[PDB]
Amino acid sequence: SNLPHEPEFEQAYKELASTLENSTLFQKNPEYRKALAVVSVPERVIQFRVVWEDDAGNVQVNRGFRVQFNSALGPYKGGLRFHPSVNLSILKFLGFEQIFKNALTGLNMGGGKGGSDFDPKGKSDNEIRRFCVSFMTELCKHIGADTDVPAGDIGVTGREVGFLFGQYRKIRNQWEGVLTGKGGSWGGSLIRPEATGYGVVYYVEHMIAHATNGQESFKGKRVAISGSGNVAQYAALKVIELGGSVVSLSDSQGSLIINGEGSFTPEEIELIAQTKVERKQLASIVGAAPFSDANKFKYIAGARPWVHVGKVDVALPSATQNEISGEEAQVLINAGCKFIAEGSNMGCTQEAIDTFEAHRTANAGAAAIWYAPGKAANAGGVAVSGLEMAQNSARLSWTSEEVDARLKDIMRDCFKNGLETAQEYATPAEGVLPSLVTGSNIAGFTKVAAAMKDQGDWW
Amino acid sequence: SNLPHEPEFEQAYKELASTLENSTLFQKNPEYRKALAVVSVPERVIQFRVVWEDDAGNVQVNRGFRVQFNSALGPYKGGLRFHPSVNLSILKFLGFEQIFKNALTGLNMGGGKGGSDFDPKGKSDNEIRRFCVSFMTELCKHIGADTDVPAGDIGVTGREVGFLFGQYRKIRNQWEGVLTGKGGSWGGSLIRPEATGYGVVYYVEHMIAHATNGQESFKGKRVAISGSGNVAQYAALKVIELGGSVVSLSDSQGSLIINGEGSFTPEEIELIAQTKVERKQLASIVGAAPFSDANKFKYIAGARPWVHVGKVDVALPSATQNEISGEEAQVLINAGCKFIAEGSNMGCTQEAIDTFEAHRTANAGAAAIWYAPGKAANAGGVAVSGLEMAQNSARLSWTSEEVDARLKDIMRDCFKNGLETAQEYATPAEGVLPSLVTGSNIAGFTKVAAAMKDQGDWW
Amino acid sequence: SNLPHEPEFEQAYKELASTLENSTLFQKNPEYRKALAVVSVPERVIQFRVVWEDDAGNVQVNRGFRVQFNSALGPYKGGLRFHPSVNLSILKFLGFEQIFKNALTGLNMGGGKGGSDFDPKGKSDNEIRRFCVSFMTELCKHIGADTDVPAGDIGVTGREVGFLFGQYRKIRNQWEGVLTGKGGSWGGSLIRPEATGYGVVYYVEHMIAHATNGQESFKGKRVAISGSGNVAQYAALKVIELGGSVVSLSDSQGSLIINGEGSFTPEEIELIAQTKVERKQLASIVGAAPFSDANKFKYIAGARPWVHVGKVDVALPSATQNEISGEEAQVLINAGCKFIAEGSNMGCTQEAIDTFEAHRTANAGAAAIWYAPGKAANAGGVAVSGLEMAQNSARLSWTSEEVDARLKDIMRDCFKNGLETAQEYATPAEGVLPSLVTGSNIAGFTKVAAAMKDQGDWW
Ligand SMILES: NC(=O)c1ccc[n+]([C@@H]2O[C@H](COP(=O)([O-])OP(=O)(O)OC[C@H]3O[C@@H](n4cnc5c(N)ncnc54)[C@H](OP(=O)(O)O)[C@@H]3O)[C@@H](O)[C@H]2O)c1
Ligand SMILES: NC(=O)c1ccc[n+]([C@@H]2O[C@H](COP(=O)([O-])OP(=O)(O)OC[C@H]3O[C@@H](n4cnc5c(N)ncnc54)[C@H](OP(=O)(O)O)[C@@H]3O)[C@@H](O)[C@H]2O)c1
Ligand SMILES: NC(=O)c1ccc[n+]([C@@H]2O[C@H](COP(=O)([O-])OP(=O)(O)OC[C@H]3O[C@@H](n4cnc5c(N)ncnc54)[C@H](OP(=O)(O)O)[C@@H]3O)[C@@H](O)[C@H]2O)c1
Ligand SMILES: *OC(*)(*)(*)(=O)[C][C](*)C(*)(*)(=[N])[C@](*)([O])=O*
Ligand SMILES: *OC(*)(*)(*)(=O)[C][C](*)C(*)(*)(=[N])[C@](*)([O])=O*
Ligand SMILES: *OC(*)(*)(*)(=O)[C][C](*)C(*)(*)(=[N])[C@](*)([O])=O*
Repeated sequence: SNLPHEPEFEQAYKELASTLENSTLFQKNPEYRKALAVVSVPERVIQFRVVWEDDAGNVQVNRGFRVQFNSALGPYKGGLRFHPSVNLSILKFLGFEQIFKNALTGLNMGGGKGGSDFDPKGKSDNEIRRFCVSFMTELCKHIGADTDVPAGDIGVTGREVGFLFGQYRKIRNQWEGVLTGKGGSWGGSLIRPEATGYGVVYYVEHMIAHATNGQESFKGKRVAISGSGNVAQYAALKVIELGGSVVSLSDSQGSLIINGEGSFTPEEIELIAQTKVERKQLASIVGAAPFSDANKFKYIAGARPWVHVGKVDVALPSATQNEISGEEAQVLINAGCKFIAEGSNMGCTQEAIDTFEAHRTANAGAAAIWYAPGKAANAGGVAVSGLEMAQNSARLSWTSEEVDARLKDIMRDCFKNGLETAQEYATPAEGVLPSLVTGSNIAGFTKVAAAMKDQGDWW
Repeated sequence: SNLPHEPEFEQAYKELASTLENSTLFQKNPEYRKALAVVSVPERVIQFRVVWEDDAGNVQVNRGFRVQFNSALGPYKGGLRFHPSVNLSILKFLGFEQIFKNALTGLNMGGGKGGSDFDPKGKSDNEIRRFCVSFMTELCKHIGADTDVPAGDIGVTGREVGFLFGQYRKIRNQWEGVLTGKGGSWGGSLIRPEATGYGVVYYVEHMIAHATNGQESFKGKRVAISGSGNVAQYAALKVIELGGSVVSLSDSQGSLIINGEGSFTPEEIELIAQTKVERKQLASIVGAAPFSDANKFKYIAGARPWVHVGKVDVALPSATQNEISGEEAQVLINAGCKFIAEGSNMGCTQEAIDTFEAHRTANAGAAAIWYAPGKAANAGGVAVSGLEMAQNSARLSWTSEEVDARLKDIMRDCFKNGLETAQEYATPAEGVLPSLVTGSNIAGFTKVAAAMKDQGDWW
Repeated sequence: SNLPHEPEFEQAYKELASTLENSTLFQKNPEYRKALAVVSVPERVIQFRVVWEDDAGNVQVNRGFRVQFNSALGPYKGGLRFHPSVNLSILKFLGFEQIFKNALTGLNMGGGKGGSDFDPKGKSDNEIRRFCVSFMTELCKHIGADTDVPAGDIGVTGREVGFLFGQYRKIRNQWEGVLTGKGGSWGGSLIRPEATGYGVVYYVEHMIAHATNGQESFKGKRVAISGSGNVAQYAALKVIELGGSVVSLSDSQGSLIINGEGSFTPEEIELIAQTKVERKQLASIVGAAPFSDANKFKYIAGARPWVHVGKVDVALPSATQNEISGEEAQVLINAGCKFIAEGSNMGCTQEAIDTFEAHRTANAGAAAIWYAPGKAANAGGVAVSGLEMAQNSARLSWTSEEVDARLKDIMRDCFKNGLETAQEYATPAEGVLPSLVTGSNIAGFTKVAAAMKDQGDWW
């Protein structure tokens, strides 16, 4: 062996493995232990130097990656992250999670992830273009519409997807669904920008309906969100549409919180969206209207929103991994939070998860805080990417209503699958909510493990 | 020339050619003689050594084949056979037949067939895995989703399809519809397991309705089936569903016959299915319940079912080529059999066909035994494979009801095409049933010949 | 950034960088600092899961790697290591070193390295075969005669090269010089087995001639060697041929030392070679003749040879990285050792190198211990691999005398280049031997950096 330390990956692996062990899965199918050992080593990883030219004519060097984790269920599928933290450990945690998330969508998509330690912050659009051109010059050897289909993630938006697609088409001389999150006129899907955030909210609608026996909904609930990028923006918009209140957003430098009762409006979210297109911080817009209104908004530098929002009903971490600590989880519980779903991949620390799950086991019915893992709740994005692939393969574009209806059905089925799987393999005490994390993990893992066995990846 | 003796291929060719000559086709289009000469030489054949390792560590050698017969109408399409009889002659008869069968489906599929003289009987699942891995290591150079799309046949089930698909994906680094008969979670189609047997029964429903002017159906009819694999199992299930009685199944070692009035049940077929998954003989299950009940079941070693079932209304040979002799055909006629359709490819000997066709010409209307050739009646399997290809290209999965409805429409159109083509080119005496073998052959051949001419394969 | 800890790679990088800084190179060409930053990030790295079947039928999982570090001077070139220590850090140190080593040969070869954490010890030949088959099934996508040409290294012999070549030819359907160290009848080169060890000794012949003004040679010198594989065996044979005494060999479990005056003989080396073919330890042969003769041989469990050989004139570490500690370096100096050359890649710890170099600076002429780095002294192996590539591209085989003559010329030129480059850029005090490590590093680095600039890798 002599294996390197990969803490993020180890964290994701340990949480999956623990939930599988804490169930009857390996009593019924002890041979799945072998499947777990095999699935946890990626099929392929490509790492590559990316040399690019800055606006001053200087040579810059970054590291590029694509983790092609598992392809039993379909071609490798998952986003690209451009963030200075990026390394193999991080991309492996993401790619591993992606395998099981993709399994929960019901579409034929394997799991992968890639990106670079290139930091889009402080770069010109021209610099981003030159970087994407160099990056894809190498990546295009390894991907393709029936091989590996990337998309965005942190630091990769429609702008970067465009520069990447352009360079792929130029070298490969094929116009195909090699990327998703593409633009409307060049093979994009309606609802793809909305999909992840909408899906998180759709999934939580099912959680609320089940836990409260149809008595409550998002109508009148206070929802704390973190991040202010793609997932946070559209989760906020859907909450607002359903009559809920969005009481926080955040970024890497601080939190922007609603002061008292009230909500972000669609118009305010659009202004924040335009700020983030320009790669600027929330801190840069709080000096002018409307965000300078200290009666509506409180900007807190260096803080996450969880301890500053007061009473809340729903928390949707939608920024990055490990953004809810164990302490923060306890404060959310103390604030009356009954629903927590990950928009962000591995948004909760392990301490947070353990806190939420202990609370669920100790508190009957609607009194419990119910935790839904990202692989279930944030699967709407990759699901709609699958639909974008389907549209590109049909050579036709579907309506917003058609894509959105399918997204709703996928999120419903994903919730049902996790709920019913937990009821079957990790049956809770009477009156206790089944574990959506355990259920989702078992449901995704078994589907992958069985397909791997069929295909001779293990025996 | 100096051509080798290929008896099976020569048989299939001669029967097609004879039916074309015994019609007005070459009076109207004498240039189609040229088309016949060209179509009868395969576009490409690949043969290859397959070295594989047995459970004792010993080197084993088998022969692999893929016959890519014709691609005018679409990429090459047809199954893989693993049986110790396999050779080029056999695979050419099958691939030749496949061209015209595929033409009758209305889908864009060319004709091919392949396989190996590897005998799955007596092998471990591990040995089957190692064999499929070695086999596909070579075959993957020659096939692909827009080139050649294999599937199962005798000795190749979903298990083997899985091992084959896995190895293809590993080498080719593409996840695509390169095989059909795939598993549910990795690009399979609902109704594909059922398709061939269901389709045979659907086709015969049309034969019964036409011959009897709507007065009879499968309800209350006695149906003798041979084989006990994929085609026989599902043909039996559909018969049962329509209110018919299944009075025989068989395998390579003997026949299992219903003793008197009665039928196999769905539960019994499932037990036989599980036996065949384990690659065991019917002889191995007649020593225990329910098949040890000598009042319901008679096991006859070394026999085909035809002379042992007594009176029957419908015969569906569903095992292998040349499994109804001339003598057996006469006994079926003497037993009151009025409908005979091939589930198996070239199930009837030429003597049998001649006997059935002479009887049709000598006996008006419903008094005739009506013979339907495999290229018409068993086309449901490859049709649903085409639909599996369509689903994989759409990147979506259809419902059981959707696939089954399309299968029903395809079988109806295939019957109508053969019936109407025979009425046009080989017009029977008044009151005489048109020849479905002649009609089907002309309809499939002309479609292929005309497409070949358009594409410059002949002029 | 967020880069992982890669100690071996960092060690190799730091030693190169330090020698470049401790010279006039960056005074003359400060722009080469940019070249250093670019060259130190590999062009491409492929990592992949390797699933293989053991003799009991169980699924085994190992990790495979190919580091394609630099291709300015030619296609990527360097060995494969199968050892349980293997990871990316180790393969990056090796691949980095390979760039500059290959530059010193005068042949068009870029730098790479690969392998697996698969441990050949305790495996059957059948298990090694199945592993090599699985390994190359993936690796063959990334390599080729004009792309990347691997070879052996620790744990990869002609046996493994054969299984690897066979699988490549099977999938890729090309017979070409994709590997070196091939067998005599299937594209191997005479002198390739000998090349690394012979070359180390040839290089040291030049060191001795220069330091002693032609007065001494290997004739009558005592030479301590470590390892007992390919490099150690043939270095020992060449020493013996030149009239030197070989006074030690070793393996991972202990050292086999000559007791007093005397030498290993060719016959004894052949017996050790046959033992190592069988993957057995030196410990397993000391219980029988000739190695049980305690008057000729002392086996010391758990020891390296350096402190146990007494007085020695030349040390040739030929096993593995970091196998001469700082303390061991001082004992060799105290034992009269005047020449130390690395057969093994990064054989000396940094402490050892610093000790040897301090001694050289403090002691005039022949009184100094003279250290030659592996990139200079062990380059004969990869040089003869280049010649094997040349022979395969010519489609002809050269004589032993032709290959050996070219190897001698390459080792002479490599020595001259390092010596003269050190005299130019790191001029020693009068009477002090120039630094072969500094000279070799500058000569290899500048050639690569300049070719990279020409090709637009940096500007
Ligand atoms: N996009 C998708 O379809 C999709 C699908 C499923 C899951 N996800 C997950 O959802 C999360 C958000 O992704 P996104 O697509 O919304 O990305 P995005 O548009 O780049 O937004 C990321 C947001 O999170 C913040 N953030 C990122 N890294 C951070 C760090 N290390 N510390 C603190 N804050 C950080 C950003 O702050 P700054 O504004 O300061 O840069 C920004 O507000 C990620 O975990 C992602 O993997 C995304
Ligand atoms: N599967 C398809 O979709 C498809 C489509 C169209 C036509 N067909 C045709 O349908 C027939 C049956 O195929 P299948 O898919 O059902 O195969 P299968 O599942 O392997 O079953 C074949 C059955 O036929 C018996 N059999 C095979 N070779 C024989 C021989 N040489 N002598 C006596 N009995 C033999 C087998 O006996 P044992 O059990 O003793 O092995 C078994 O009961 C074949 O002619 C095939 O080409 C198949
Ligand atoms: N082969 C080439 O052409 C070539 C060219 C240039 C440089 N090199 C370098 O030369 C050195 C030897 O390679 P080789 O081709 O001779 O390999 P080899 O035939 O496998 O022999 C390696 C020898 O070193 C010992 N060894 C390996 N790893 C060890 C460890 N971690 N600790 C202690 N002892 C260890 C082995 O002991 P066991 O017998 O106990 O296994 C064996 O005696 C390596 O540094 C290699 O990279 C090789
Ligand atoms: O492929 C995709 O659409 C990726 C979506 C995403 N960034 C995720 O699931 O983490
Ligand atoms: O391609 C297929 O689905 C083949 C079906 C079959 N075995 C046949 O038509 O003979
Ligand atoms: O490519 C080769 O011949 C590699 C030789 C070697 N193992 C080295 O230089 O480390």
